Amino acid sequence: HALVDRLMAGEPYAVAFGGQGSAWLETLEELVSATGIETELATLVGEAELLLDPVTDELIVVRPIGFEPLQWVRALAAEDPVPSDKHLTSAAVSVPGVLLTQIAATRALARQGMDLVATPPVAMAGHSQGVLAVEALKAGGARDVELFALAQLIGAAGTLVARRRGISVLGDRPPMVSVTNADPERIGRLLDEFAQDVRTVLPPVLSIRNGRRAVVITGTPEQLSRFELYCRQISEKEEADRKNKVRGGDVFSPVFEPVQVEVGFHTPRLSDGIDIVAGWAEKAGLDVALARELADAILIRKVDWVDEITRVHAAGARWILDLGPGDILTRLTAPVIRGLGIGIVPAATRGGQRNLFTVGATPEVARAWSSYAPTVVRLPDGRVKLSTKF
Amino acid sequence: AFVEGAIACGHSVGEYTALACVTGIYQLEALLEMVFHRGSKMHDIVPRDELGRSNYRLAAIRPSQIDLDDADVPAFVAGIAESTGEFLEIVNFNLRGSQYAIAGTVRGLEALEAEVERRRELTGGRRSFILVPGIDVPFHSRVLRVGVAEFRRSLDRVMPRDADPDLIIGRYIPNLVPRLFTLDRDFIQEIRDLVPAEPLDEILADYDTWLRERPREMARTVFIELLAWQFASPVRWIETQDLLFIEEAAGGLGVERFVEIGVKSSPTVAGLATNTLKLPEYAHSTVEVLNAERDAAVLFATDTD
Amino acid sequence: VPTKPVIMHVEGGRAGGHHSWEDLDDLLLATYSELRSRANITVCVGGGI
Amino acid sequence: SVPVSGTWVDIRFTLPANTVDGGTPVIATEDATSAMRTVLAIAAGVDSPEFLPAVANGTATLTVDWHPERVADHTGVTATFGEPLAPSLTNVPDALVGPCWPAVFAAIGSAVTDTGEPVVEGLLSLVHLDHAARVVGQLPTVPAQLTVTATAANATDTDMGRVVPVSVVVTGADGAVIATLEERFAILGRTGSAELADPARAGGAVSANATDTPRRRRRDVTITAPVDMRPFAVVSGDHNPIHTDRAAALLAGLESPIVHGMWLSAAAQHAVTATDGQARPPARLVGWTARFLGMVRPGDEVDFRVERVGIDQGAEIVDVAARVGSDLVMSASARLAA
Repeated sequence: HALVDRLMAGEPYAVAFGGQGSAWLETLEELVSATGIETELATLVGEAELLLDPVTDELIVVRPIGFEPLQWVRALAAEDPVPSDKHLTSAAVSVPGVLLTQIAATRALARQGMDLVATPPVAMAGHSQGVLAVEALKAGGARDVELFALAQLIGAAGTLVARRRGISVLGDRPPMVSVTNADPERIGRLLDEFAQDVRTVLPPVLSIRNGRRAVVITGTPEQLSRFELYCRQISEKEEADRKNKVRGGDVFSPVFEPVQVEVGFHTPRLSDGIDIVAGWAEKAGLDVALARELADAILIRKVDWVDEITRVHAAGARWILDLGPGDILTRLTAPVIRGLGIGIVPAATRGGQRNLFTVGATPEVARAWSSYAPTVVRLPDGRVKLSTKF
Repeated sequence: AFVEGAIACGHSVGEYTALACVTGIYQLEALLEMVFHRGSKMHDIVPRDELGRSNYRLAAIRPSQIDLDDADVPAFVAGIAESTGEFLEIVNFNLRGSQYAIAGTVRGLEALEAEVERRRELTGGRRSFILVPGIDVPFHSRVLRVGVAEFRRSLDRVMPRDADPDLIIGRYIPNLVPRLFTLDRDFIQEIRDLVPAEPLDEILADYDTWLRERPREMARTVFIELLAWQFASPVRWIETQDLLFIEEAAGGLGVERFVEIGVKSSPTVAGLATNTLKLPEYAHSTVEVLNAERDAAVLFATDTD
Repeated sequence: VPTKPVIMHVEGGRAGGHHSWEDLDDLLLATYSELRSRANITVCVGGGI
Repeated sequence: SVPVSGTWVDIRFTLPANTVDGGTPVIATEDATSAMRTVLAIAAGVDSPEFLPAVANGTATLTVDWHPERVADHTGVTATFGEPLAPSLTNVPDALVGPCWPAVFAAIGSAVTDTGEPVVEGLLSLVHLDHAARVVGQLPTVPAQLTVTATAANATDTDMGRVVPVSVVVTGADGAVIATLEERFAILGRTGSAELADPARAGGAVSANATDTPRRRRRDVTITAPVDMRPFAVVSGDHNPIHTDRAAALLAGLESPIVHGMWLSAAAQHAVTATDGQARPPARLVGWTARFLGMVRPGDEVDFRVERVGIDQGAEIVDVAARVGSDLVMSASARLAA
């Protein structure tokens, strides 16, 4: 297994943790069916719900089914009917489901033979959801129960406060819309301009920043549709300005895509959820400080994926694992380390495991661009000339 | 099929029927008398030709693809008025996008159609200029400011003494000011500095003791003043439609049905309503627009499927 | 064509003669990674130099 | 002794000498009072000795704290509709029924017939028969402290069961009447020969000027009943064990628990007042009533088919009918605002 041969002999690798909207159930089912760690996951969930004994009523206000994930895994393995997509993508069952997926993936690869305490990763990349998971792996394998109960509180409080406000999905239109192919500073400018008029009541805000040409916007769904109409009008203005043979440099034409989350995150409008989590934490047996901190980090305080991964590259990891559900984090990190010469590797995937384990199947890292920077040569008559590949 | 506390709008000549019908502040005998006197008094305040002609026509102008808007049209009219040397005025703010009404003298009218037709052959065919059918008096302009005083005298003759202000407070939208009729110092000051109103200055002086003393009297005086001055003041019907269509949050009267009571051979106000709805400032507002003759079945709720 | 080397002349819109409307930085910001993903493409550039 | 939900219910049997040869055991009426008052506690509030609210000369009163965001997470549990619709912005009249449950259960706990009391013989045979709401134009939107007062009338026993009518009124802090609810309860077992009076149509808000305009369809909405009733139980307030517990459903003589009448009530109100953007005004209810007909097990696909009935000074009269397969489970009527 030449890849983990190099990594256990010691090469700088970072580990990244995935985000939200990723259909965690089928990849967790495949990972459990491949490894067989169901007993450890069962005792994990058992002592977690034992710790969550007093607040079962306030917890079950939100959840329609009740969050028994491992029997759902057994059902999907034995080809039984599965809970539906809405009841899976709601926050109170998603945000613990992805955490259980990531913890099971780490323990799965540790059983497979890559020990993170034997060889520490260089950098710790945490996306939107993965802040609690990267706290769980920054500490040892000994606070997983408290962080699992904490995330299971976080999801219920998020769905509750978002239904009390208007930041939940109404029909099919979701609370998050991803803007690609646009300048983020310009998007901030015309979000402020779209805020300044009277006829809107709640301004939609910019929350995250995936690449250098992609953000998402979190807010009320009809506000998002109105902002899309506004940007479409400006796009048609500049397109007519091109077609009538004026400047013709570029065209402001961003692309909007819906995000498959149920609930808007990372807005300041969820300011009551941190107090709800504090009250439920002091009613339960766990602490309040790290609870309130992680609630701030996942509900209100925004994230910046670009300078996160450049902090990773300044730490100097020449490889990057990700452990999150699916391959959304690979397909989101590829355009941002596109020109740096760092190789991504997926976990929790059969293709990721065969690329991570087979000697003849390792990913092909493209070349950096400082290599394409030109050079100087001296001809044998003493002249000094430039050498490029042309 | 007639709701009770619905508000009262209308065009500036059907405004009298908007007072009389849906509020009942007066009755139809005094309504028809007032209407015939204002027609016969409008007819004889312009020195015209003895063969019926005049030096005053108006025209529907269409700022479509010729790059005009709210910040550009009155400056455009003032600029062509200074270029021609004539009186050119806006009279009817009909539609936000593509329907304005310009009243003036005939020389300024041919200057208007000259500039409109040359910008038309610049930007593409639109038929952006249509002169008015038949009528020949510059309505709602500055040159009608003697008949307003004589009409004030006839209005004080016709309209009854005791007025109920709560029958129009929060229910009436005039046309010279597009805001709700409300007993406000800002409201009386706004009509006062929009048009000079010589019996209103005593109310502009003091109203706190006069709210204590003369509520019906003061509302009556500001009502007859604001009802007399719309004979010579232009309408603000675009801002009335915005005040009717912008919702309750982000303050403005948010309404649900917009039913206009006119015949089905020419539903003009319903056409303006549907055009303002399909204007791209808003495409999600569900404001059901009815004609009282096209949509009679769904108005009286006697339709099947 | 994998083995043979291919040469590009990305010409912008500020060139003389006939007048493309595209801009040079926009063109090769769209396509620079796809140019460097192959190993046999040499990329000369021109227009407004 | 049966563990119903956390707590125990004791039923005491007495055996006379009649039971030697084919005699049935007898259950004394005071033992059945004790058993039904402790299950009344399990339905409403913590313990049966003096935690349910006190009964006055005729009434039972409460003062509760009202918050508007509880209406939002009420609608988040109730309205689980399809794709194209959207919940309303104004509050629905089935949100005041939440904080007034201990008043109406305390009214049941002392309601009597003509010389006899239905607290005992039918609390496990209790069915919410029909519901009716009448709102005054006020409806709070600030966090406030309001009060409710419920009166239980003298119960009769008609040809389907013993009907206990109960009327509650809710008033704010300023003494202004907010709304008025009237609902009947069917004790299903024992009956008599008395005529069952029909309830008031559309909550009593028909202004006696109504014309039978022909029917026009408005909307057809399919809603599936949820699997477990504890979320709606904690949201609404009634912890009536017949909807959640298996042992209490078997003790009442049902195969499996039943969903809440107020659940499909609120589902019908949201199917009325939902929006889908096209050219119709929103719906704001004024008077409302709903008649329950059959039992609905959890996990049944209800469908509402809402139509137009009448007109009343610009406001229209609108009914719904809910079906599970090919029968009716409710029939409801409404007068919404103009």
